[PDB]
Amino acid sequence: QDCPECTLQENPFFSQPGAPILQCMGCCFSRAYPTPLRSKKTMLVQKNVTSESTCCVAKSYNRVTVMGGFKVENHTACHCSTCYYHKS
Amino acid sequence: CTLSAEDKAAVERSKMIEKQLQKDKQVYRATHRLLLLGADNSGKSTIVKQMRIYHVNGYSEEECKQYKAVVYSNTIQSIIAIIRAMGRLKIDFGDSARADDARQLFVLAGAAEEGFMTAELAGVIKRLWKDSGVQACFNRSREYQLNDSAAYYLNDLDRIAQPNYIPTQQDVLRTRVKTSGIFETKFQVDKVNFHMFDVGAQRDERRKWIQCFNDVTAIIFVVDSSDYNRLQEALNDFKSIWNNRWLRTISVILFLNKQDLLAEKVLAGKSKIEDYFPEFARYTTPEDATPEPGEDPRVTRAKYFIRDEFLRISTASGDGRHYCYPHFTCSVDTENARRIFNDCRDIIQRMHLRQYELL
Amino acid sequence: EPCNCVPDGALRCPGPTAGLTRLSLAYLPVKVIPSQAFRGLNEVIKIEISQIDSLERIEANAFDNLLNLSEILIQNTKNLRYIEPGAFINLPRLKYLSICNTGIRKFPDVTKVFSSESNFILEICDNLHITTIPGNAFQGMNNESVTLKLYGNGFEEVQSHAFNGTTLTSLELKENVHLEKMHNGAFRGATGPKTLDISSTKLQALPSYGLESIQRLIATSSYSLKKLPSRETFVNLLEATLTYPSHCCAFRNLPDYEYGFCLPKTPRCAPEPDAFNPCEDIMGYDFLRVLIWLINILAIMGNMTVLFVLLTSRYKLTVPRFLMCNLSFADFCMGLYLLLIASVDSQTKGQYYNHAIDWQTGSGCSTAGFFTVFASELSVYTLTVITLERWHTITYAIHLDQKLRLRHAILIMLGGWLFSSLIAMLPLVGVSNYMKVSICFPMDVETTLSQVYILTILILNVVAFFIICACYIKIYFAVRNPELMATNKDTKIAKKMAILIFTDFTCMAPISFFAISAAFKVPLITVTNSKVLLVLFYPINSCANPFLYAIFTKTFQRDFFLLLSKFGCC
Amino acid sequence: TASIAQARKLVEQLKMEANIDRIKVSKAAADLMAYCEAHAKEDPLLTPVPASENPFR
Amino acid sequence: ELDQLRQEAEQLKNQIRDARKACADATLSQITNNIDPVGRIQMRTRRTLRGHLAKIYAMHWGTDSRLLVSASQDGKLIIWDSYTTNKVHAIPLRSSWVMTCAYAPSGNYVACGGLDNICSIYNLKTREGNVRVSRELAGHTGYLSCCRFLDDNQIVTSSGDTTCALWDIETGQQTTTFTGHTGDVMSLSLAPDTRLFVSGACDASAKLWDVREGMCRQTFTGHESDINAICFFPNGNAFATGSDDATCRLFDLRADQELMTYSHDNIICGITSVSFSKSGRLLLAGYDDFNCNVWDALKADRAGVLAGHDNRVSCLGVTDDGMAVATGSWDSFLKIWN
Amino acid sequence: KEPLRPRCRPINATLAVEKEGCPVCITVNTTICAGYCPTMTRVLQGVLPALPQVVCNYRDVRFESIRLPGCPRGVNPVVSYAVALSCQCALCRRSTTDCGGPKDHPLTCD
Repeated sequence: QDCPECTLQENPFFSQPGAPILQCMGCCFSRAYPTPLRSKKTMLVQKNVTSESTCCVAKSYNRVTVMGGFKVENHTACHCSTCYYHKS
Repeated sequence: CTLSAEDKAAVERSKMIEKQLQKDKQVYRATHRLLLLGADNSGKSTIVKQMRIYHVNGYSEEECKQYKAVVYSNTIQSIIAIIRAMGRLKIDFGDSARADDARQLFVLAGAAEEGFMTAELAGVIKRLWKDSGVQACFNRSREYQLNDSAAYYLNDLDRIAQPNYIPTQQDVLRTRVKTSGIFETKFQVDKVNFHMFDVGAQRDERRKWIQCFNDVTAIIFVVDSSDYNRLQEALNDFKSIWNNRWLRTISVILFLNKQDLLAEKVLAGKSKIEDYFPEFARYTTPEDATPEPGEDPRVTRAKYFIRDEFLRISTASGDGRHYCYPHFTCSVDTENARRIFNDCRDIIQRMHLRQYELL
Repeated sequence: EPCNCVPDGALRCPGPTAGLTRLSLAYLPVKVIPSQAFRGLNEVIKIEISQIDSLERIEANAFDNLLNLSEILIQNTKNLRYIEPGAFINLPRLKYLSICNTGIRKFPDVTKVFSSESNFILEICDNLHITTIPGNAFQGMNNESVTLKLYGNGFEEVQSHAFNGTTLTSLELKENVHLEKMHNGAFRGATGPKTLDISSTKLQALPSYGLESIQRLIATSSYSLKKLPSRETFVNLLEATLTYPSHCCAFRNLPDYEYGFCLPKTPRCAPEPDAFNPCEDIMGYDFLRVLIWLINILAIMGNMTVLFVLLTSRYKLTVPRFLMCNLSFADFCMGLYLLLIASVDSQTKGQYYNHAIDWQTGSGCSTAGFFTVFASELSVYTLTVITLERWHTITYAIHLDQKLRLRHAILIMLGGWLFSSLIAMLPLVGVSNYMKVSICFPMDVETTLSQVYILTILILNVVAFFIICACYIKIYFAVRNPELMATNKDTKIAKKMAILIFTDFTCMAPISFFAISAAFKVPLITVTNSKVLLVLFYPINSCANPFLYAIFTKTFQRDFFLLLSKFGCC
Repeated sequence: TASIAQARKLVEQLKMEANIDRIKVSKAAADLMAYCEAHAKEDPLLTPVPASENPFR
Repeated sequence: ELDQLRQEAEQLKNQIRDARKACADATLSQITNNIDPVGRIQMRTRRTLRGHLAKIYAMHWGTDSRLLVSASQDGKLIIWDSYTTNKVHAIPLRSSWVMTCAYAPSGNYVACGGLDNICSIYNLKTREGNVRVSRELAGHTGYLSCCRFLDDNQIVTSSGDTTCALWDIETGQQTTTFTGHTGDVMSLSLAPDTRLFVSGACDASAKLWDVREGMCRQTFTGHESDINAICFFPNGNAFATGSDDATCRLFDLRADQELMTYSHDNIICGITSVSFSKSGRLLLAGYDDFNCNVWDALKADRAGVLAGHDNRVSCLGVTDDGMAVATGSWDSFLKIWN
Repeated sequence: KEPLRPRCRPINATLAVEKEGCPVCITVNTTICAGYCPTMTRVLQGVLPALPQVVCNYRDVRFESIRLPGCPRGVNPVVSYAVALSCQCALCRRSTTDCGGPKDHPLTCD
């Protein structure tokens, strides 16, 4: 598709003039497959589906100042390693 | 429950009596009690005669049994009276044969029956009556206490001795025709039991016997409209009965008998009502009058004036509690039964509505 | 089976002494993890323990001085029935710590982490074997703000001072089936949480304290949450979701990414209350609080007086007397139901929303609805049978043989009583639930059977009224005569009949029309509007029939006078 | 006539009734008082009796 | 001219009144003031038979104080037993209306009559068991008023045509006639001595008649209204009669004058029944209202108030031995008091 | 779809189906929902709630069974597999599966 890859991008609304805010986003691919016999026996609870999730997250962030006194962090690098808020 | 043998028999007898009286009550509640009042010249005899042709089925099983018992008792009494007269006369006229005397003595001893007369007694009485001496003694002792129908009973003793005898209504009335004071009669209208109480042949003291008649559904009052002079007595009697304390709660029905006689009398032009009732001249025909075609205006005016006076005297007090239902009476038509049935239905409906708070 | 994992994974050991950027234990046949076996490695950035069925226990101080490590993930613990406390310690750069699918029956200590990260996220799930959360378990875990997501936690209860000396951002406790009960002192020393998720928690009630700082709350599918805290308590509340539609109306009143500092002017709640259950008390008007009480008092007093007069009569019983006694009993039942409804409203005066669920779900509402149906049906049947027997005894007055007796009327009365009982008990069976409307009325018309039943009841009532009117007209025609007619008596009878018919016409016609309109799914008036009719038009019979029937009766007056004389008040 | 006969009968009845004797009221009073006193003890209505001895329990 | 006869009658009446006044000194109330009046008497119902169907017109007690006879205007004559409150037999009658009842000393014969002039006699010891008319005593020109079995052979009855006659069962004829009276006769009473009996006339004049004398003996006009009931003192030396004016009076065969007046300002309804106690110390009478009262002859003061009947008391009777007293009302319920 | 960065759609992948009581492992063709869906991270923290990230998964699945050849006795020789005809990216329920960190485990029988 046309979704941007895992790289830093300017803040759509938090990019103050003279200092664009860097945000981390991407289109990292993910793969899933049915749980095999070994996978099924490795889970205490009954699970009939296994999925692997990979998300583009910022490797590191710096301290930045936003308008109105709100404290925000500016991303410095982007990579696809794992996910934090994927679970719901 | 537990009870003794004598106690059980007594309880069984009491239960049987209770069942019998309940059965009697079932019929009693269905019968409407009505009382008839009228003067000697009021024509009440003609009024009862008209309805007599439509008696209640002629006779009933209980009524038939009662009539048979009464006839047997009357025959026994007549035989006893004849025997007493023969034995107490100047000459001891005995029976033609000793067998007849023995039969008469046995019948006198057997007169203590509970209402049923054996055929042997009837045959003995008939045989004795055939004797010339017995007939002569009876004729010579006609002034004794023997029943007036003794000759009829002796002549009809042959039919009475037969089983399941059915005496005629006239014969039953004659047997019960005495100084009783009550002339009971039965008639059915719309399959409804109706009683009528003809009261008379006694002292004219209504303050002594009207007391018990407070349960009568309605009281029929009949007066002859032909007699102008008798009105004052009729008016006084009506006022007295209307104000009666015991009868101040029962409605009345008025019949104006002798309509044809009144029409004939007023046709002569004498107009004697004016002298008796001076207010008749100032009276006027009500706007609601519906005289029949061909009727003379004077007769209709007099009848309506009489009806208005009767209504006015009745409306003196207690109008709501009980009403008045006057009707033109003529003993030439059978419509009187329908009129009285309609009046009874109306008064029953009014009484029912009184306790339902609709009036 | 054979595996290509970098660690040796032999001799029942994990082989942690292996250089790898991201440690993994997928399909690793390791059952015992040596204590402090992760030392000597610094190239590892993240540690993942998944797809390890052979794992049974973890040694204490497993991850110590793991400065390089920042995220730890534990999942698929088939036999992890025990975890040594203090496994995680000395993790200044710790960011996320997730433990899922663990059968450990002991809560793993996390206060020794001493993480210095700006935002620390801890996730616990599938903790079926977990008994309860130890007290002060999260105290000192992170100096900065720490977010805890205990989704699907099996803890039975929360110890006092569970979160103290820490700034909690969010507290997710969804799918907490065993967390139905919790102490109110859990947040005695926690500045928050800002957002809470108690969906499917089945919590009996929320803590009194600590809700002031809560901004958002999630209580989806919270059937056990039949009560809510004080409205003024949620001063900072801005948006929340409540399972019960009625509870959402509590926040209606007052005491996206571009929004920024801007916040909604009024709280937002969903789902909105249903139309059949308007956000109001039993009485929607101030004056109804007194009019209803006065009407109920008058009706109950009249019914009691009539019952006392009739039951103490020493005269022979009559069919009209028995019918009047039954009507008085029906009026007494209706008055008792109205009094119970008024008492319930008074008890929950000013807090209708809080107790709406309990009142509408308890046996009280069902009993009130049953009484309301039964009394009305019995009164209607008594009135129509009275009219029918009056017509029969007036039309055939002369035929005394064909007259009703007590023994014959008892059978008809018993049949009518059984029919009314079945009619009232059918909705309790499930034909039409009485919980649809807060006034305990069978308003469940969605089902075709219920709508058909309501239409049949309305048609039966209309037919009974029409039959009564026809009988009265026939009585009037029969009584009237062409010649032997009295103007005064006829006028009095006509006026009595007119008042008798109208006293029920202008009590049944509006209610019947409203019921017919509601049956066809075309509500002409709202529930609040219908409340006025139900409180003003319904009790007309209970307040008019006794006075108009027994009070204005010669026999009743005589009985009352005799009773007064016997009591000494001659 | 009938009136004359009725008057004669009434006069005869009055004359017959006027020939009756009279007794002192005091003697009758004493006799009645003595009879009442003698028969007072045999009056269940005047003197209450126990329900055991009463045959109408 | 009847002027001489009227003057002679007036002179005789004046002489009789003067003699009565001279022979009378004071009322018994002053003499009875030395005796303490009887206290309140409490009466509780013991038996109540609802088997009676129609209104009760008359009732008579039994000589043995075991069986009581009741009659109804509907036409059913049924006898009850006080001990068991159970009917023994039912006697249908050809005339529905009844106004009198009787019970022979031996209890073998029972007679009743009403508005119809034909009187009937019934036996309780019939050979076939079923009761039937033994004979007929018709011929009266007036309605039957009251009856009383003086003995098992002779019966004295009252007729509505101001005439009283004595009939014999064996002969069935008026052996003695008492037509020499003015006004109708309502009730009859038999004193302890059967030789003399007192008849209560419809007017205010009370006449005493003898079985053999055939003529009146004493005439008392103390009443102010019609007399409907009369009772005789057990000793036979006095009798009491009720009046429609509620002014009950007591008459003595020796004093031949009124003795006491039992009336109250609040009592408007008259007296329809009268009965004395075994010793006569207490008198029981029924008024036109639905409440019965007990009067003290010696004290002339109220003893108690009884309101066990919802209608007028048709008649009242007292047993010879005073075992119990029963009052019959116009309703279909009979109340027994003890 | 485009050969690069394919969306979350079913693919003709191979999955191994086996049971604990049946040591024999059988691999058959099955539909596996794989691909990429848009994702983003909140630009601000401490003010607004974190935005959940959609993960490719299967929405509708069909149950298929195959014969078990000579599996050990004492257990039911029935194997059930899920085949998805449509795939979409959405949040994964906690009890629905064990979605989490990637594993890259082989899809065959070891």
